[PDB]
Amino acid sequence: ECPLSHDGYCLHDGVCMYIEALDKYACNCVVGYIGERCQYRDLKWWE
Amino acid sequence: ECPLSHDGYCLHDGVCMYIEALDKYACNCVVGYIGERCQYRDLKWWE
Amino acid sequence: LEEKKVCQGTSNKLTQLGTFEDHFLSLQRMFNNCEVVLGNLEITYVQRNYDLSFLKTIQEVAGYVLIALNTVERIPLENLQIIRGNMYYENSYALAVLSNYDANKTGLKELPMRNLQEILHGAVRFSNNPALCNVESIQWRDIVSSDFLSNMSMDFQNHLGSCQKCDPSCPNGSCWGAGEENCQKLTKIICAQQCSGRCRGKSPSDCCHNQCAAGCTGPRESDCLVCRKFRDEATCKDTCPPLMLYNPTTYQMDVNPEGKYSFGATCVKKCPRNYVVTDHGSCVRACGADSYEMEEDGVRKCKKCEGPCRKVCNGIGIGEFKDSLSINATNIKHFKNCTSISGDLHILPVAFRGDSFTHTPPLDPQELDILKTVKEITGFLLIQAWPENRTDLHAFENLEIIRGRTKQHGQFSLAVVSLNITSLGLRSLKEISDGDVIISGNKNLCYANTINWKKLFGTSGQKTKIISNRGENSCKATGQVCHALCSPEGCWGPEPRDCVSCRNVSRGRECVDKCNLLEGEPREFVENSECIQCHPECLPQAMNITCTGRGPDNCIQCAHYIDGPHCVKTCPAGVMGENNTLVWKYADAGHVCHLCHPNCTYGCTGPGLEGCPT
Amino acid sequence: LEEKKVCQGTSNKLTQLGTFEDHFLSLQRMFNNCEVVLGNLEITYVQRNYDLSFLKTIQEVAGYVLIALNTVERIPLENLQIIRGNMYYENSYALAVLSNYDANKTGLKELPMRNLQEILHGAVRFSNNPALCNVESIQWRDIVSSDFLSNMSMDFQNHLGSCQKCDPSCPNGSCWGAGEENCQKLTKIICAQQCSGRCRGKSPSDCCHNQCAAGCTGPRESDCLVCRKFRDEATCKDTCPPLMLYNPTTYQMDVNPEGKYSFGATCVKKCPRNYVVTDHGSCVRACGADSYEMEEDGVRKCKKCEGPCRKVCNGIGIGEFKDSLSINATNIKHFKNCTSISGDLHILPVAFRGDSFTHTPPLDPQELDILKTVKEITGFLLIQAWPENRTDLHAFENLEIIRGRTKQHGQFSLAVVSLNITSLGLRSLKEISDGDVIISGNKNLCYANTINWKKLFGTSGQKTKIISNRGENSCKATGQVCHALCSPEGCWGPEPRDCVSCRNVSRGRECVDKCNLLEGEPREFVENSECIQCHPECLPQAMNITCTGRGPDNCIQCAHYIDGPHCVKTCPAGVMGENNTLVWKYADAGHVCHLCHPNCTYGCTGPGLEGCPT
Amino acid sequence: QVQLQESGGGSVQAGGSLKLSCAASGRSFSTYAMGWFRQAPGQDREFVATISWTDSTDYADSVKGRFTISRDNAKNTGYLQMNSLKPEDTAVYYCAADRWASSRRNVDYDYWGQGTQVTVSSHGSGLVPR
Amino acid sequence: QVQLQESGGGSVQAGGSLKLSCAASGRSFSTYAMGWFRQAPGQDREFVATISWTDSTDYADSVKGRFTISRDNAKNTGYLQMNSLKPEDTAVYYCAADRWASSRRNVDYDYWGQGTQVTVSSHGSGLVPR
Ligand SMILES: *[C@@H]1O[C@H](CO)[C@@H](O)[C@H](O)[C@H]1NC(C)=O
Ligand SMILES: *[C@@H]1O[C@H](CO)[C@@H](O)[C@H](O)[C@H]1NC(C)=O
Ligand SMILES: *[C@@H]1O[C@H](CO)[C@@H](O)[C@H](O)[C@H]1NC(C)=O
Ligand SMILES: *[C@@H]1O[C@H](CO)[C@@H](O)[C@H](O)[C@H]1NC(C)=O
Ligand SMILES: *[C@@H]1O[C@H](CO)[C@@H](O)[C@H](O)[C@H]1NC(C)=O
Ligand SMILES: *[C@@H]1O[C@H](CO)[C@@H](O)[C@H](O)[C@H]1NC(C)=O
Ligand SMILES: *[C@@H]1O[C@H](CO)[C@@H](O)[C@H](O)[C@H]1NC(C)=O
Ligand SMILES: *[C@@H]1O[C@H](CO)[C@@H](O)[C@H](O)[C@H]1NC(C)=O
Ligand SMILES: *[C@@H]1O[C@H](CO)[C@@H](O)[C@H](O)[C@H]1NC(C)=O
Ligand SMILES: *[C@@H]1O[C@H](CO)[C@@H](O)[C@H](O)[C@H]1NC(C)=O
Ligand SMILES: *[C@@H]1O[C@H](CO)[C@@H](O)[C@H](O)[C@H]1NC(C)=O
Ligand SMILES: *[C@@H]1O[C@H](CO)[C@@H](O)[C@H](O)[C@H]1NC(C)=O
Ligand SMILES: *[C@@H]1O[C@H](CO)[C@@H](O)[C@H](O)[C@H]1NC(C)=O
Ligand SMILES: *[C@@H]1O[C@H](CO)[C@@H](O)[C@H](O)[C@H]1NC(C)=O
Repeated sequence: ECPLSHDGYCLHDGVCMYIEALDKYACNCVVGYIGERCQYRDLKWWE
Repeated sequence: ECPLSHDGYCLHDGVCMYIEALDKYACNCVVGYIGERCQYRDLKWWE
Repeated sequence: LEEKKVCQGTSNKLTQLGTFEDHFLSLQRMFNNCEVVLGNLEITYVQRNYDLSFLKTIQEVAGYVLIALNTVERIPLENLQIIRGNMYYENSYALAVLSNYDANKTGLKELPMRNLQEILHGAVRFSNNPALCNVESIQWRDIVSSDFLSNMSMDFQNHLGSCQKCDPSCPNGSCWGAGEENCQKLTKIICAQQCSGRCRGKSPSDCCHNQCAAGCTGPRESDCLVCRKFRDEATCKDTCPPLMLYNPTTYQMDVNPEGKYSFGATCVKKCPRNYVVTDHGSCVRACGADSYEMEEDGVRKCKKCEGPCRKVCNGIGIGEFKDSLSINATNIKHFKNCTSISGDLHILPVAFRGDSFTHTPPLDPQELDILKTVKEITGFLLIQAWPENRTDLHAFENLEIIRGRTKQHGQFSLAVVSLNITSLGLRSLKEISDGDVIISGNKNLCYANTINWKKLFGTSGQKTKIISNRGENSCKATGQVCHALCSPEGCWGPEPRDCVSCRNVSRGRECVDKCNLLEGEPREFVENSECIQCHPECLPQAMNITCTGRGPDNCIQCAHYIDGPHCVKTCPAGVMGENNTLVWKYADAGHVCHLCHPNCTYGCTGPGLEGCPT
Repeated sequence: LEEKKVCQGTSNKLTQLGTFEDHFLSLQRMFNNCEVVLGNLEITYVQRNYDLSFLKTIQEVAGYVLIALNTVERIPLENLQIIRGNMYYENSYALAVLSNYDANKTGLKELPMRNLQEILHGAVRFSNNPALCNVESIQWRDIVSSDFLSNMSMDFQNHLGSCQKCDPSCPNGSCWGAGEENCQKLTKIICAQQCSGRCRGKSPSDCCHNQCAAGCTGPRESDCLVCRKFRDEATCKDTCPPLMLYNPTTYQMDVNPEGKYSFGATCVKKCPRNYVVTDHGSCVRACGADSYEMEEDGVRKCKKCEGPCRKVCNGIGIGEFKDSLSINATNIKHFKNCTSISGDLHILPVAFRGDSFTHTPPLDPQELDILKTVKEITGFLLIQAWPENRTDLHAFENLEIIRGRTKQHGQFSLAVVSLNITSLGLRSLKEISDGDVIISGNKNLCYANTINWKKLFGTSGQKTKIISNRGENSCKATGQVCHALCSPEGCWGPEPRDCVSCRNVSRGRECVDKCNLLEGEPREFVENSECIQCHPECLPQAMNITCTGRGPDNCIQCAHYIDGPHCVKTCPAGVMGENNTLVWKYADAGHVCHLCHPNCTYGCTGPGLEGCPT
Repeated sequence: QVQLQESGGGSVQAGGSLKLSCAASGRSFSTYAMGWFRQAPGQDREFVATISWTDSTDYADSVKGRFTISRDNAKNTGYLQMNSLKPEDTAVYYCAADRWASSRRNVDYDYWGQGTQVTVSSHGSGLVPR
Repeated sequence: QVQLQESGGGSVQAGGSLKLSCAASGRSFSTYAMGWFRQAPGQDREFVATISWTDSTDYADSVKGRFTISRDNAKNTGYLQMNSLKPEDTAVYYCAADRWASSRRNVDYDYWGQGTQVTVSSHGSGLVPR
């Protein structure tokens, strides 16, 4: 549902999601990968 | 009037004088020479 | 408890980790039994119910707080007292409370944060709070600092109108929730003119010290509820008394027993080992442009550097490379002659493939040579990608120490995961001052769990987590274990040059069995379990040892001519004599040197006049 | 008035200068219109009457006060407010009030010191005060600091009993004198528990800042009557905010606008030129054992000294030679390799003749050579004796600068009086950073009033008092004026080596007319109005100049052989070639050098094989 | 962030009754707590009364039980009924407001009305207050 | 630098009269200002009265006009006449002294007497104080 500008921004299976609240965009990272671009690995648990 | 111990202690014409107040001794320096042994010259006036 | 038990906190903002439960659980794990929050309180995506008992214990937060998209009814943060708020939400507010509602008009309702009474810096945000009740009545000026009330943009839109009604006895109808306890506790507005800072009551006696934050229990400087600037044991100080007091009388410096070191918010008498100690008397983390890290009897000191300086190359995500969130084709350029890396190193996947969004060229695998210059890193290292071309970590051949003063999540000085590399090949890495080591998620990486880490760790609490690496079962079959020449202590790879410590001796960097004393091409000597080559003058001896030292002074026999134990090329001509007068000597059949007769100008071929015809 | 007008004060204690009038007059001269007393208030030998109006204006005293043997009736020190008292009377008391009586039972009577309300340090002494009245009623605890009340030994023996009776309305019968104004003003005892420091009234609002001394006019830090530690303009501070604030967040240092320099009791932005500036950020007077005075772009800085240090030789009457009150045979020993004199130099008569009292041997006139090592003096110089043997001041040949940070009576950096010397002979003295110059009482000292002092003075307010020295009338008759070669600017003696600046040129230290260019023994060149001798290689030229530089590179013609403009002793043998290979050249009848043929081992006497027979 | 203005200041007989008002010049009146302050001529400015933006009243002890502050959100106005007046009441009256506080300190209200003179006749004309 | 000791502490009827005394154990009595202090049981220690070494009296307001402190240099003693006693007087009484101060602060007197219990009967037995 994201425009072309922000489409394909997130890495490691991140998906663009529309922040209705204040008309923004963000990434929905998979479990065990964190950061706004899903770049940082969970260090404390699961390797 | 000074005992032998303190007699002839002061320089530049200083003379032993007996401090009755607390039983001490001191020097009576001439005008224009200062210090307890009459060693320092008056610097601000009279050379 | 002397100190309060801490949790690291997160800066991910609106990143949802999978589903709502998954994120909620990551939160629960993180902030369970947390007393003081080091990072930020990101209460996002808290759906209906999801009881948050464990959060009650949270007292304060260094950074900003983001409460967003929480349809939950009750958020009991009663013991939350203060927010330092050194960071702002989008450079605007210390607290952001937004969109706490569901489609069915159920949102944040109860919020009895009766003890939250101070916010040092930053503003607050309110919007889209239909269900919100009670909190409305809060007279914020008591809490928030005067500087920001213009920046504060908040609004209570109680559309529903299903709300509770404050207990009458509450101070002027200001209450956090039902009951007498939830009445808003104000300790700022009732401080009479005289009291500039916080106060207990109106009676002028109750003037708290200026240096108190949340309030006080008495006028004395120790009685502050929360220390504003520094927490020197009970007392709350502004700046640690310097090492020496300036003497007004003599215009000199006198050693001060009160003298202490400013480490963050603590006046202590001793810094953590790894941290840099200044002559100023404050524990610091890195030298500025003025000077470099001068080793001063086993502690780092920023002794002034004359003329050209070693300087400091701002590590990624710090100073001049804070914009960049991973070393890519662009920023890597500025690493020509880097000796001290004042920051961190983030090697992310996007760097290599290139980012359309930021318009960053693909990082060339060939450009990994730049890293040879790097010798030390103040902070930590993260590597989440490596080129197909290379399997060995050549780039870090001459990487010596990782200071790791700043750690990723204050826990780890190094992280290598999800890589394709096979051999570690770090043959100068001999110290990690502080910080933990985590090696995981490497498919075909042997040599991982072979090193003796206790040697490399110097500080109490350095842990090691090396899991999900190529099992020794497989590695040993294909001979990817410590080579014959590597000591059992540890080995970085299969090569003899990758051994931590050698069994017996070594030729330079490569371990070997025994030095070439008797025969062999390089005639060498054994010093400190190393073989060093004799000076060419040292004549090789078939049976006897050739030499016992680098210089030509220790040769048993000379290759050409002899002038004592010091083997010289030829009989000295012009050797230091009387006031630097040239001295002429003559060679003999037995290679013996003797002085010529003064007469012979063109040298002499014998004693006296008979030596030199013309 | 920005600052208060100061008087230097005296430490002579019971030294009576001639008769009572003479001493009284010395006092009057000193303390007339004095606002703040730098030294000590020695009110001794004040006889009947001798009206002391001028003393009223005195406000405070840095040091102790001695009121002794004063038979005077009235001593109106009403505006005297406080005594810092950094020095004690005989290491005991801040104020000593003793033996104020005459034979006829007339002594100190009125003493309405109504404004004297604080004493930071030291105790007080009272005894032999028959006539004393009113003062008795003073409840001292208000004034004196708690630490000393045990050391305080005072007694009111009002034997006479002819005394006044305090005005009823005075606070509990405590009065300094007659009238409502003279009621003792107490600002300490009525400070309720809450107020730890001084106060205006009992109402808790009136809590003065801790940093106030005499009291306050309000709670703010600026409102203090007298600043306890530092007087930063209106405000009264504890220690100047350091140059840079320690950043709690980043664990770094951030440049502080508030950052100032602690110079005595003042937080300023700039030190007096002569004074040493530390990287710490406080104006100081001398370096400790740690380091010496490193010249850092025209300001003194105590940059750390590696290994052996130049060190500092404690000048007389300071540190390790404070006992000694004049350099004598004993202390002079410890001046072997003194480069920096951290203190003063007192040359008194008793040193030379020797003191029976202190058992100090006579100072040997021959031992004056020790002073050649001395190069600089932090403080001042006093010379009141000189041996008969020498008339010239050889001892100070290499005395360069007198820093004079500490001055005798804060007024004079140098003093030479009542000497027998004839010529100054100070031929390295080229700067007096600060402090005045007084030359007087020299019987037969010429050259005195010939120097251009404005050049040598670098600071505003450096005066010159040169009087009662040998008149030029007499000096010129016997030719004791600036020699022909000395510039009119100034001259230290009749010798050509004692000129401040030379007319034209100079051979080393001795001025001359013109350099030996054309003829003469030393063939020399003229650089920067100096004649320097050519290297021996430079062949003397009858008509042309010989050389234009020190090194042999600038000789017009070579004495022996020539190898270009660089005149070498002989054709180079072994000059730097290929990888430091010896090069053999051959001389010719024309003194030209050319390369030999490789074949000739023993050198060559011609080109090719034909050159070198054997 | 809005202006204010008073009305009703004038002269009255000792022991009379009066009705003062304070009209807000702007918007969001309901969001602002309202406070009254007085300064006796030749004295310092002192607190009178207040009422929170949460409609919580609070009086100074002198005027307590003789004064009745109030507010009308619809009309964006405030009122002050004043009975059993005393010659001591004569002063210059101001009304301040603020959204984020309902305190009593003159410093905490940073948006001010311009004020009016209020006078109560001398003892001579009237009676001795109770 | 000298010791002290009280006398006269005991029980009395509400509204009665009593006479307390404080004897100095040492020398230079004339040089010491004398002060009385009281502590109501289960309360904090509070000031009562004082008289300077310069013979200047000073009372606390509670006891003012009901109490009369005094001193006798010859006998090295002090006295305290106490009339129209109140049940509120029941407390532990001390007497302190000091040469260099005649203040009211308990901290400024650093040489102390050991004290005595003083009791005034309950309202029941007597009358309601005036
Ligand atoms: C928090 O940690 C404790 C440790 O004993 C554990 O028992 C508990 O289940 C965790 N979670 C909560 C919500 O307390
Ligand atoms: C919270 O309530 C929901 C109902 O919406 C329920 O499904 C869930 O089990 C509850 N969670 C816990 C942890 O009890
Ligand atoms: C207010 O917020 C703006 C951005 O919205 C920011 O530039 C500014 O620094 C803030 N002011 C204060 C005083 O925090
Ligand atoms: C790439 O590096 C440049 C230079 O520091 C930086 O501006 C940019 O944000 C970086 N982009 C990524 C995706 O790391
Ligand atoms: C620094 O640059 C110089 C250039 O003169 C170079 O020779 C040297 O290899 C460099 N050193 C390091 C440590 O990068
Ligand atoms: C991993 O590295 C090896 C090294 O030879 C290479 O052959 C292989 O292609 C790499 N794997 C990937 C997925 O790039
Ligand atoms: C090291 O020396 C020991 C000493 O006997 C020897 O046994 C061993 O073989 C040597 N190491 C190697 C790799 O040869
Ligand atoms: C003090 O100095 C002033 C300066 O004008 C002079 O007139 C006066 O005679 C001096 N002595 C006294 C006692 O004022
Ligand atoms: C002070 O009084 C004496 C009388 O003993 C008198 O001789 C003298 O002249 C007076 N001094 C002055 C300065 O008036
Ligand atoms: C008291 O005086 C003695 C000498 O009489 C001295 O040693 C000591 O330092 C003094 N004590 C204080 C607290 O000044
Ligand atoms: C002489 O010098 C010694 C050594 O410093 C010192 O003890 C003594 O007081 C001095 N005597 C005189 C008279 O200067
Ligand atoms: C210091 O002592 C050394 C002894 O090695 C001596 O050669 C030198 O002349 C001395 N220097 C000075 C400045 O006194
Ligand atoms: C003064 O010095 C001269 C120098 O020659 C000497 O002749 C003379 O004796 C000295 N005078 C005295 C009084 O020592
Ligand atoms: C210095 O040079 C000038 C230049 O003409 C000359 O007149 C003078 O004589 C020289 N000085 C001396 C002392 O000869």
